[PDB]
Amino acid sequence: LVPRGSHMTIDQWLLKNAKEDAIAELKKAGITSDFYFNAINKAKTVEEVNALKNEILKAHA
Repeated sequence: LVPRGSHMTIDQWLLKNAKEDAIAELKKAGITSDFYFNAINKAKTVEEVNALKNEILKAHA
């Protein structure tokens, strides 16, 4: 888990953890694109992170 700073709501913390987990999954699949990682980092909901991640994996499969 990304640990949670005092600066950070639970909601923000869960979103940051989803982003990190998605990027880790992309890396496991051989994606090395910062452009794609940045898109995940700009996402505003966990579902957007999931959808970005899933589409990249599908495109790369």
